[PDB]
Amino acid sequence: FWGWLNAVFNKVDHDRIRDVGPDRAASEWLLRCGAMVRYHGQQRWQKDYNHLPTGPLDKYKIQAIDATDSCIMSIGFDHMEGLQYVEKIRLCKCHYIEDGCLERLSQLENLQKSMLEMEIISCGNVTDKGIIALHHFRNLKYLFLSDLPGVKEKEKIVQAFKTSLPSLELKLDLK
Ligand SMILES: [Mg+2]
Repeated sequence: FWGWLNAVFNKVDHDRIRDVGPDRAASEWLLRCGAMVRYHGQQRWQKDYNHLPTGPLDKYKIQAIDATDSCIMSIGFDHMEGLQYVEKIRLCKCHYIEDGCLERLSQLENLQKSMLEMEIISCGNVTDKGIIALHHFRNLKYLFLSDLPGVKEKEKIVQAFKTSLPSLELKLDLK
């Protein structure tokens, strides 16, 4: 219904993966959902889906992800599985991101190593539960929560992190 496309765009094309390998596949899913990515090695952000590197075989790993105004959703997070090197993620004004998404991510082993830096800005459906789940990123050096109206017991988050990730810089920007 006037938006089935969301399912089409979030579909996971395991064939494509196995062909051109996870990072490439995940860059197509992302940019086609109005996200951007940045490969280890470059300063340029990939932002135009049609300009994606389609030659230099299998050298581009994904390192930072910017979902602003994006239409990604958890039925598609299988794209995030075989990603070895992701260090940054920014989620901002993404309507369909919420607690379930944050769980799924925070349970991706490959990401639990690689992640250093996360920001959740202005995503209305996320909550305290979703946030706390983020402790499983054992290497997370910094995490910015801003404009998250679904988050209530802030202070209690600050504690959980204080204990389970003692040296995480934890910028807050909450009501
Ligand atoms: Mg966008």
